[PDB]
Amino acid sequence: LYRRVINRNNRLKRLIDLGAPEIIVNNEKRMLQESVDALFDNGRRGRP
Amino acid sequence: QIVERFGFSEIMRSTLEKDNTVGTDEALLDIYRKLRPGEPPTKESAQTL
Amino acid sequence: VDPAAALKAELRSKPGDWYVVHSYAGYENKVKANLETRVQNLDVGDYIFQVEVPTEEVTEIKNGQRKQVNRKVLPGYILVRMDLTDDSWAAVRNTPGVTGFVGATSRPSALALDDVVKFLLPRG
Amino acid sequence: APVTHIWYFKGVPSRLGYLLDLAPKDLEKIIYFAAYVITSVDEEMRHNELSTLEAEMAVERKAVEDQRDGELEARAQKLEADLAELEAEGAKADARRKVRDGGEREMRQIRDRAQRELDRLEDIWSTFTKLAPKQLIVDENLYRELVDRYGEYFTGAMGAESIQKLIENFDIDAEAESLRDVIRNGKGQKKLRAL
DNA sequence: CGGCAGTCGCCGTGTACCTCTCCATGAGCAGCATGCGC
DNA sequence: GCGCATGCTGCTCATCAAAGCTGACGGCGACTGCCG
RNA sequence: AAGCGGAGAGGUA
Ligand SMILES: Nc1ccn([C@@H]2O[C@H](COP(=O)(O)CP(=O)(O)OP(=O)(O)O)[C@@H](O)[C@H]2O)c(=O)n1
Repeated sequence: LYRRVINRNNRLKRLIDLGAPEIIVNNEKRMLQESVDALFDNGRRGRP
Repeated sequence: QIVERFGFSEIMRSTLEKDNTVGTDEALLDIYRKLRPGEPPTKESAQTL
Repeated sequence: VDPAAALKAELRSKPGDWYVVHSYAGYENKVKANLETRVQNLDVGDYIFQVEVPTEEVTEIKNGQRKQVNRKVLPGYILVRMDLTDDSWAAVRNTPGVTGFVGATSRPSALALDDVVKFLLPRG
Repeated sequence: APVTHIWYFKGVPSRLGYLLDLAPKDLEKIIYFAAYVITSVDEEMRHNELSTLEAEMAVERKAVEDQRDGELEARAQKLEADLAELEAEGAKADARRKVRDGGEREMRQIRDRAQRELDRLEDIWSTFTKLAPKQLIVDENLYRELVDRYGEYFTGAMGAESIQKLIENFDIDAEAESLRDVIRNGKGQKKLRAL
């Protein structure tokens, strides 16, 4: 779970630094938040 | 046809009375939209699913 | 003459609009081939025209040895030029490996020509 | 990027909705990038400049209606030309009656498009008039139009940082006093909600 | 506005001990090893 | 006899996957559309 | 100077 969180954070940071369109960065942010939610309490929202 | 075959019970009459569907394609579209969420309810897709 | 302006004009003359579709890592090319095959099989070339996966040659350092390795600029995303119709929409959505039309809110949205130009000029 | 702790948003009751007075569906849509949220709005500028805004919108409406009138006059002249072309003669009069009704329907569709454009402008104006903090805007066309034309005097966002800004602007004392006042005088379900 | 009734989701469901088996894949990307041609 | 090319084979790395699954039940509260 | 986690199955009071 930590590994997924750090990988997603690094990917999002790289995408932001590159100046990609805002929609892609928003998608990355949504996935990052879901990853952190899964880390803290898994199964609360969505598929475990 | 429902009355021609199911014409011996009153619960069938009650169900028919509050139906407001009277349509084959309308019913197919309704079922397609109810089962599959979030997709264009095309008649071909409704009648194939 | 600025080559970016030439590419921008060529895109302006081209028909359709650009859309971004999320995919799986390591499947960009495979999903591209699947899109091509599915469109050709159903003869929907009137809607779907072009597919491209941007790439950039980055100097990967194998123990200090620099090699121009192709790296995806935007991992997991594919670009498609088409006209958003119900038939084409469903065909693209149902292509094996395609997660969905990336877009603000729920409805897919079309990129501006400037962004497409920024991510297509040769830079690797 | 900021994220939200899962415990204080998806528990029952939702401790993050009880603070901001927001239904859990609205929080779900805002946090996971499905709707925009107006974080704050200024009423001084809006109330000291409303006259100019209404004047500009009226000018645009007048221009649109004048253009539609010009298009309608062109359509009427074309219909008159068709009438004097081959509809006066009886043999082709029946055939050209179809073209006359086609021109009438073209005029009707011109009016429909003018009406639709005026309706879009009026909806934009009405939405601008009634802007309040913590209001949810779903469709992206309306928000983009607002940000473009009237990007001043108003600020919105989308995501968890929007929630962070909302909490920043939250004043505890005022809302606590309001809840206590409602507790004092009043009865029904509102008392339960306030408690 | 004002109630209102159903519906959905989350919480809990006894104690201590003994013996056995099994635990991610597929596809890509070099790295040779052998056969064929001049 | 040597060089070139093609096919077993060791090593290596990824998380967004979804078609499968279907025989628990009482208590308590939020809440949500839905009728009136 | 050196290791000991998970899943399933069957038993005793
Ligand atoms: N699931 C279980 C099964 C058994 N036990 C324990 O084993 C004993 C069974 O007694 P038993 O029924 O075998 C004979 P007993 O109770 O002495 O009555 P009798 O002399 O008249 O024949 C109980 O005292 C329980 O404490 C348990 O804790 N959980």
